[PDB]
Amino acid sequence: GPVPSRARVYTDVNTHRPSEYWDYESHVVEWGNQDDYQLVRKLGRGKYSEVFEAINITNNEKVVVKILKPVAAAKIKREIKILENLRGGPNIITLADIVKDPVSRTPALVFEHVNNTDFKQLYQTLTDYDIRFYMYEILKALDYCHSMGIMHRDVKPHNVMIDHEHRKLRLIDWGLAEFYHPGQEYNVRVASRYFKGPELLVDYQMYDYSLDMWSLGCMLASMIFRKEPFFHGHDNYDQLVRIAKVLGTEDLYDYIDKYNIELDPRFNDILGRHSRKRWERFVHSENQHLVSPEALDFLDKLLRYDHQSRLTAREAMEHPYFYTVVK
Ligand SMILES: COc1[nH]c2ccc(F)cc2c1C(=O)OCC1CCN(CCNS(=O)(=O)c2ccccc2)CC1
Repeated sequence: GPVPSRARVYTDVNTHRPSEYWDYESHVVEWGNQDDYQLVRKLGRGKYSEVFEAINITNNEKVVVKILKPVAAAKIKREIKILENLRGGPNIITLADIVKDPVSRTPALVFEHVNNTDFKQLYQTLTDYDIRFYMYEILKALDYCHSMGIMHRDVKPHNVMIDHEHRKLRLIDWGLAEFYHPGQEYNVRVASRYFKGPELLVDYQMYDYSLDMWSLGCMLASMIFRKEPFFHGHDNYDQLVRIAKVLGTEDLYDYIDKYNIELDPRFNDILGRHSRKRWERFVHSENQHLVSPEALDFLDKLLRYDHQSRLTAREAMEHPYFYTVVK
């Protein structure tokens, strides 16, 4: 069967924590008062929740209310525990309250407001400097949550809120986040299609924090090459083919061999044989100002099939690509 894997960093953070830290099912929710909030407008509705711009009538501050759909109400204690554990961390959204919705009784999470847009609205219009700057800010959030024993598992541009005017960023939507426990097999149906790492696509369950680093690499490729999304798969199988057309098939097969991964027989008739491509192939006159040897070297060290071979968030922060960012 599959060869086991463990994170190369922050491996045992949860083993040394009291059970209260990671045993979310044991957590007692000290519920707040639904009447303290006034809903202004619907910011959007996904398949798992509804988000609203709101006002806390007890202190007159603008908040954001996220009401969980009956389906996604099951692991509310997990999201609460993770949000409470990470509260005050750099670039992490701050959970202000947890209330029950009045008409549906489903839990509603209350967050501090973020004044400007979604990162997907901005990330295709940024300068080279701003790409570097905002990548570094995301890395601060990822290193913090990984250091706290938590994998985000849904890193994507829609989950990064950017206040471009104040040059501030928040990583949001911790609904898929999970505690890392070495040796645990996790559900591979996490992250959005275009940001899923190859470990999810080949059904390798013993993944770790490095999944978020693949997703961040997809975001970086999209930004520096002005190609959204960078890996445009039609479904989860074609997603792996899109990746293999760039990274090649030799390294994919070396990866499945290393971990004794059983490849779905449907991949034999669609993967084919592909050459490991040079990142300069995606460089054109309209994006050349966003590309540098440092950007390509950094991207190359994120987008690796082998999850153990990717840069960690702290190693990524050390990369020369960020030397030009004021710290
Ligand atoms: C006193 O004023 C309020 N205070 C709140 C505090 C939290 C909150 F969730 C809603 C309110 C709230 C209010 O006006 O709520 C009105 C609606 C807001 C939406 N809910 C839930 C809708 N049903 S649902 O199944 O929970 C759902 C459907 C679709 C997406 C996500 C969840 C029904 C009542």
